[PDB]
This record gives sequence, C-alpha cells and structure tokens, in this order.
Amino acid sequence: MMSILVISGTPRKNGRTRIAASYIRDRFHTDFIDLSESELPLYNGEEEQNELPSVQALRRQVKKSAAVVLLSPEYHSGMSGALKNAIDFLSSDHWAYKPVAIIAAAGGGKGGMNALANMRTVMRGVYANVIPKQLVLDPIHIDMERRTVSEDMAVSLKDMIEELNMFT
Amino acid sequence: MMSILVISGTPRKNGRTRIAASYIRDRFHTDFIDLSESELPLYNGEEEQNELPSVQALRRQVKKSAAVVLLSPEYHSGMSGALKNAIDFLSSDHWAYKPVAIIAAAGGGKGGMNALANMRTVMRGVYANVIPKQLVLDPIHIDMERRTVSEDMAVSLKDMIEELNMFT
Amino acid sequence: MMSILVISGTPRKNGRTRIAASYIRDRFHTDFIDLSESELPLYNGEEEQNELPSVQALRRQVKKSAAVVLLSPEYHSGMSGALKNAIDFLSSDHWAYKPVAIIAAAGGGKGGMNALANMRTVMRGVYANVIPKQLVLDPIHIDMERRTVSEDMAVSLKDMIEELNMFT
Amino acid sequence: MMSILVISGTPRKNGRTRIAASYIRDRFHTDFIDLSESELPLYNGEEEQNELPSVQALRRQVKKSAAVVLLSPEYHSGMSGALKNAIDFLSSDHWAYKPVAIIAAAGGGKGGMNALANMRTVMRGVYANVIPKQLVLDPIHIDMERRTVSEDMAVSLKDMIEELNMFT
Ligand SMILES: Cc1cc2nc3c(=O)[nH]c(=O)nc-3n(C[C@H](O)[C@H](O)[C@H](O)COP(=O)(O)O)c2cc1C
Ligand SMILES: Cc1cc2nc3c(=O)[nH]c(=O)nc-3n(C[C@H](O)[C@H](O)[C@H](O)COP(=O)(O)O)c2cc1C
Ligand SMILES: Cc1cc2nc3c(=O)[nH]c(=O)nc-3n(C[C@H](O)[C@H](O)[C@H](O)COP(=O)(O)O)c2cc1C
Ligand SMILES: Cc1cc2nc3c(=O)[nH]c(=O)nc-3n(C[C@H](O)[C@H](O)[C@H](O)COP(=O)(O)O)c2cc1C
Repeated sequence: MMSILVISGTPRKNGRTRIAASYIRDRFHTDFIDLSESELPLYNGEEEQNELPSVQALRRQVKKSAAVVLLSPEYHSGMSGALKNAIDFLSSDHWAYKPVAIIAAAGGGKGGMNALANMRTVMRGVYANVIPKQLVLDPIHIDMERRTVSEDMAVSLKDMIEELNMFT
Repeated sequence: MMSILVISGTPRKNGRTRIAASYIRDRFHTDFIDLSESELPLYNGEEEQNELPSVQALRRQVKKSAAVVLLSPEYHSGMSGALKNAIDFLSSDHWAYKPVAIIAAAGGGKGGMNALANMRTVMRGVYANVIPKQLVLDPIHIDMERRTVSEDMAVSLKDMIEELNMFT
Repeated sequence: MMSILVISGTPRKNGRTRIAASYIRDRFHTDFIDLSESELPLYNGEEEQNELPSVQALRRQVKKSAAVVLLSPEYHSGMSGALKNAIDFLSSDHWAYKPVAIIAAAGGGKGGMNALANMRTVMRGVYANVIPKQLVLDPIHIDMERRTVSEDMAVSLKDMIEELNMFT
Repeated sequence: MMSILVISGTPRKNGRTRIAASYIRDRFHTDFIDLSESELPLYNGEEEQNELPSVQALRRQVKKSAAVVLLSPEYHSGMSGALKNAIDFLSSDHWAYKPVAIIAAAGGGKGGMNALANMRTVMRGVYANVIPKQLVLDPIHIDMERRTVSEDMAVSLKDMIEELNMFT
C-alpha cells in the first residue's frame, strides 16, 4: 500500500509517535515521512525555500499519496510544531479531497483530544477529508523495548486502515 | 511597559503579523520576540537544546514577563508552525497564570478564528490565563507602505492592552 | 433528492437559517426538519421520551437519510441549543458514516466559524462524515423580503450539494 | 459563598453531573440552577419569552453571581443541548468578565475534553473569563449510591473553588 503515506509528526527520534508510525509503515507497506530526521527548515515564506530538495520532496510525496495517516504527539494541547511547520509548506494543492486518518500520541489520562481537534481543523483547512475514525496512542499502547504497538492497538490500526481505504 | 512581552509569531520577515507586533512593541514599550529573525531550531527533544542560547533566552523572557501579547498568522486554520515550535520549548513553568492576549492575522473574510481557537487551547494547555478580548487583523487593518496599523485597529489594540493590564 | 435531509437548526420561525434551509429544501427537493415548529421537548433521558412521536420521527428521518445538510445559527460561538437538543436524542445509530454538509448562519464579520467547529466536532462524535465544504451565511446572503438566498450563495449551495452527493 | 452560582447542566434528574453539582452547592454554600427541574422552554426568539418567570430568574441569577461553576455532561462531544439552550437566553450582559470554572462529566476513557472546549468557546463568546483549571468527572469520580464525589475529586474541586475565588 505505497499509495498510503504515513507522516510521523514527532521531532523526537525516540518518540512514541515514531514507534507507532514505523509500525504502520511496515505493517501496511506505506510511504513514510519522518519529521525526526527531516532536513526541512522552519518555513519562512521566502521564495528560495521552494527550491530546497526537502521542501520539493515533501510536496511531491504528499501530493502523490492516495491517502495519509497523520500522526502527531500532543504537545501542549496541540499538534507538534514540527508537524505544523511541515504543513505550512503545503496547501490544498497537495491535500484537497485526500482521505486522512489522524492519530495523536499522548501521555495518558485525557490527553490527545486537543491535538486531534487541531489536526482535524488544520486538515479541513487544506481541504482534506479526515475520516471519522481517530485514535489516541497512550503509553500503554506502545512497547518501548520491542518498539511496537500493543495487541489491541494493532487491531485498532487495522480497522483504521480499512476505513481509510474505504474513503479512498 | 517592558513587563509586557509581545511575541511576533510570523516567520515571514515581511509578514503582516510582524507589522502589528512591532507597532504594539513601540506604542506600549514592550519586550519583544520576533520569530522571523530567531535562531531557535526546530524542537527535537534532545537535552543539548536546553543549553542553546536561543532556547535559554526564550524561556527566560517568557518566564519573566508579567503578561504576553501573542500574535500569530492563521496558516491553514491554525497558528503558525513557527510559533507552535517556540511554544514546544516552553511549559507551565513559563506560562502558569500569566495573562495573555491573543491576536491572529488573517487574509480577510472569515479567516483568523481557527488560529484564535488553537492559540486559546494551547495557551490553556500551559496554564496561561487568556483574556476574553481577542482580535483578528485583516489586510484592511495593516498599512504595508507605512508599516503600521489602521486607526480603528490602534484603538482596539489600546483597549486590549488596558484589559490585559487589568488581568495582571 | 428526498434522500437528502435538510435540518433547519434555528428555533426562530423568522430566522435567517430557516430561509436558507427552506431554499435548499425547495431547490433540491429534500426532506426537511424544522426546529422552529417542532414538538420535540428538551431531552431529559427518561425512557418515556422514546415513545414520543416527535422523537420517533426525528430518529426515523435522520436514520433513513442518505445525506444531511445541517444548518444552525451561531448563537454565542456555538450551534443553537435547539439543534444540540435534537442531536442529543440521536446517536451513531442514526448518523454513522453519513455524509453531512454543515452551514452556519452568522451576523456578519467573523461570525459563524465557532459554530462550524462545534458542528464538525459533534457530528464526528456521532461518526458522521462531514464533508470539507462548509459555508457561513451572513445577512448579505439572505434576502429577508423575498425569503431566499443571494445569487452568489445559491451558486455556493449548488456546489455544496454536488460535493455532498459525491461523498454519498 | 452564595455569590458563587453552580449551574448543573444535565437535563437528567439522575445524572452524574447533578450529583457533582449538588455536592459543590452543599460543600461551598452556593446558589444553584438545576437544568433537570427547570421550567425553561426551548429558546425561540419570541418577545413573550422575556416575560417568562423561568427566563427572568435565569437572567437575574446569572447576572448577580460573582462567579459561576458551569457543569455539563459531554453529550456527543459537546455540552448538553439543555445547557446550551439556557445560555441562548443569556448574553454578555449576564456574563461579561465573570470568572467561570468549567467541569464536564464524561463516560470514562478520553471523554469530556470536547465538551470542555465547547464550553470554553461559548463562555468566551459571552465574554466570561474561564479560569485555567478545568475538570472532567468520570464515573470513577461519582458515587451513585452515596450521591457524592470521590475523595480525590473533592480535593480537586476545592482547588478549583480556590482558583475561582482568586480570579474573582
Ligand atoms: C513539550 C511537550 C508537551 C507535551 N504536551 C502534552 C500534552 O499536552 N498532553 C499530553 O497528553 N501529553 C503531552 N506531552 C507528552 C507526549 O504526549 C508524550 O511524550 C508522547 O510520547 C508523545 O510524544 P513523542 O512522540 O515525542 O514521544 C508533551 C510532551 C512534551 C515534550
Ligand atoms: C501557508 C499559508 C497559509 C495560510 N492560511 C491562511 C488561513 O488558513 N486563513 C487565512 O485567513 N489566511 C491564511 N493565510 C494568509 C495569512 O493570513 C496572511 O498572509 C497574513 O498576512 C498573515 O501572515 P503573515 O503575518 O506571515 O503575513 C495563509 C498564508 C500562508 C503563507
Ligand atoms: C442568542 C443569540 C446569540 C447569537 N450569537 C451570535 C454569535 O455568536 N455570532 C454571530 O455571528 N451571530 C450571533 N447571533 C446572530 C445570529 O447569527 C443571527 O441572528 C442569524 O440571523 C442567525 O440566527 P437565526 O437563524 O435565528 O436568524 C446570535 C443571535 C442570538 C439571538
Ligand atoms: C445522548 C448522550 C450522549 C453522550 N455522549 C458522550 C460523549 O460524547 N462522551 C462521553 O464521554 N460520554 C458521553 N455520554 C455519557 C455521559 O458522559 C454520562 O452519561 C455522564 O454520566 C454524564 O451525563 P449525566 O450527567 O446526564 O449522567 C453521553 C450520554 C448520552 C445520554
């Protein structure tokens, strides 16, 4: 399913979001953008950034994807600045009508729902079609030592991919 | 009023948000953070970033301020990635109970309200006290040639500063 | 297109939302729920309400519809209490995967976007598929004397119905 | 503390929100509005509603309060229609600058955060000052048999009242 693009929105190379994103990439054989090892600079509006290979690659990969799984940690009740910075390079030219499944990684408790709301609002702002199924990944869902997701989360992610494909 | 800190959240050196932010800085004699000329890197969670002068300065300036005017452009129905990246370096240690006035710069029409909602949610996430008065700056409110705000917007900004001081 | 259900969420019989909703009903030959002339009581959780004809009709009409146009005025930065009360009688049994187009009627200026966000969040909460195209109807878009919508709004509504049908 | 007004926003007489709201009323000796036993009709915009005793009482009680604890269940990712209906009778005349603490009652899991966001947005829409401290009451926090809150929730509510008083 290389027509699906998984975007790992944590900038932390050891972040939980990246464990979940890499799991999805390998389980469903997707394309991948990893914001913990990206050469993207901070967007600054200057024309020269349009010529940067990292920016050109981001735009090309997002535009070509048939569907996106968008993962972000919840940092201070919003998506990560790293993910929002990447989105600021993009527009409805890359996203319009694209099916998108959103996942937030949180710290437990009630966390993650504010990031999901922020992601849904921004995705609608680029005219994406965010599917109803959304997920919060808590620490209980991530095995740090084995670098994978829990059994129940794996079932949930399969259901999410099935719904994403239905909207594609 | 150097106890007020104005944060210009656009990364664009010629951005409208920066014209409004600089106006407030000069009119009310505030401290200033300009995310269009910052050395802040993308937050990456690594311990080494705690030693960076740009990060130390951001934390020191926010923590010491008695109140903040937080300005951001609305990019894709959210605050800028540049501003969110800066906030990701911070915590309730720098923001708790601080009075904050939020301003979004938009393109006209209905724009700006989604950025304001995102800013209010993230600010509450660091335990700031966002005051009720909020503003959207549209192109009609910004004189690009004279690099200042319109007469009606200047009145609105004075009312905002007065309310911010009341909550301080 | 009686498979489309238009829900007029204003409780005001002379409200602008109802002018727009009735326009859509007549232009596209839809089903109709009018919350300005409904016998629905306030939801109170009591079992007896499940037997009320108004509640049974609301549930039957929503469940059978292939798609919904959901209109609400923005009252205090949210959808109307009348519309939310009606939704409180419903569940994912009536809404799951249903394509929904949301419209907010506002007072001009920046109004309407908070109602749209509230509507999108609640609709996702019942598992509906809210389409990307959303509209705010301002007073300039409503002819009170002729009880219809402006020419530009009529074009926008046709585009909205076309997109809604695509997602159906 | 009769200058504090507690608003129980569930319409269900046996609802968990009402157990928490009644606990606060009795513990802190507050004024009380109970939307499970209210004579308020659905707001309909007609002038005659301004003369109804229930509407006059709601407006008088809210306006006179020095601070409000606003409780609502989360119904479909928003505040209850009953509470929103009551707010639709009100305006900034009753709420402007009033300190407000928001509490959502949820079903467990991740629930409650969408109601809190909706409540914060609507309260800002009437110019209230919603304090940073917010709470979600889950079933674990409510003793149905004893009709009171758990020990840890009682501590949290005392901290909330202390913060509300600070903003008053
Ligand atoms: C700056 C920062 C802010 C955070 N804010 C939140 C938050 O608002 N809510 C939450 O549930 N977790 C929050 N967390 C914890 C993350 O959810 C947690 O680290 C999770 O593993 C996702 O981040 P990661 O993918 O980088 O590991 C925050 C973490 C950091 C470093
Ligand atoms: C990537 C990008 C996204 C934008 N998204 C929005 C938007 O969602 N809503 C809006 O009203 N304006 C949007 N704008 C326009 C800005 O509001 C406008 O440029 C304004 O001047 C603020 O940006 P600035 O301070 O960088 O100039 C966007 C601009 C850019 C470059
Ligand atoms: C109680 C009340 C609250 C309102 N709040 C808002 C608001 O927050 N934002 C806005 O743009 N208009 C607001 N309005 C104005 C409505 O948007 C306007 O009346 C519009 O016509 C939709 O309402 P209607 O369909 O009942 O006419 C409010 C009107 C009332 C009566
Ligand atoms: C129509 C309806 C919708 C509900 N929606 C949600 C929801 O979106 N999220 C949630 O956590 N709980 C939801 N609940 C469960 C309530 O949170 C739970 O009943 C809680 O006790 C608060 O309601 P109460 O005060 O009326 O008892 C819903 C309950 C009903 C009856």
